[PDB]
Amino acid sequence: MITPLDVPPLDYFDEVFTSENWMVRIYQLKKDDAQGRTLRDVGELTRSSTKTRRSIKRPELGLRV
Amino acid sequence: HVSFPSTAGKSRVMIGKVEPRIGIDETVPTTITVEDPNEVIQVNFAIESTNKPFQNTLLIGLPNKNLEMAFEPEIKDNGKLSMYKYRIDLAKLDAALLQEASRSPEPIKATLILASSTAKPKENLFREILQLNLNFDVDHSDSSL
Amino acid sequence: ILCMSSPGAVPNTIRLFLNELGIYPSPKGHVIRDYFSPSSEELVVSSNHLLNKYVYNARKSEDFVFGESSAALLENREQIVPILNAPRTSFTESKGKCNSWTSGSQG
Repeated sequence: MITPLDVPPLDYFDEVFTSENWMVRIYQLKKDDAQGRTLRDVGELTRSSTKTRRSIKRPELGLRV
Repeated sequence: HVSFPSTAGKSRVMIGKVEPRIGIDETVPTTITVEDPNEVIQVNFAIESTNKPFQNTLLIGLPNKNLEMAFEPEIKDNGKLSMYKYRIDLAKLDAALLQEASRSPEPIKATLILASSTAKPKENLFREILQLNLNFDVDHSDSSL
Repeated sequence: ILCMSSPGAVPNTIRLFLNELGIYPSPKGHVIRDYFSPSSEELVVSSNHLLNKYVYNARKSEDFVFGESSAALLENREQIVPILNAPRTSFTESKGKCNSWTSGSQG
């Protein structure tokens, strides 16, 4: 038995066709982001709205090259 | 209260050698250049003087290539003077600073900034301390650098 | 798009939109200070700190007035184009106890 909390979402592919009895399913690889963000973070951005988005603090990024 | 400056260099691999040999614009010049024959911490000492010990930082890296870090000091107050020791590690150093130095032979320079707003022009410190030279070949050939 | 955000006049939507682009500007209340500057009144920067000749490279030396300004941190993306960075001796001063946002060429 499968529950709607079992299947996590797809952030890098898009369903383009499903046959009438669901036997064959065709997905299409989505094009990469123009800004260079990961498709995972675009997905999280879409699936999340919070009033208190986050704290001021600072990124742990490395040295600019 | 004047400060006593020291730099604890805790290398994990072949550290290299210091070289404060070349002459540059002597602005508040260095009064002392020292070293230590120790094994794990090749500490260095440079007991100089400045005017304003508010802005205090150690920039280590390549000035011409624009890859330099910012290290805050380790202050000690004994009642005699100031004791400013900044501990530089080898391993935690940013990847680019290692890859560039490994691929292109250029001495990693150290600069010390002692300054503040109240002082008059040219009374604050911005000068070249030493030039470490890298020895070990630890440099991955496929990295984001 | 053209954006402007100085200390004390930095919005939140612009900051978030720039954070989505890999550009992290300093928040409200953080200002740039440079003591080794030819200007004691305001912030001034020479043309030595120009970083891309395909945008602007002055045929002869010059200096630009900035006053109370801010700095940003950048990621290692192909799409980011650094134009003018902060002086080497500059630093971010905060009114509060916040760790300095930037330091030297990394602003």
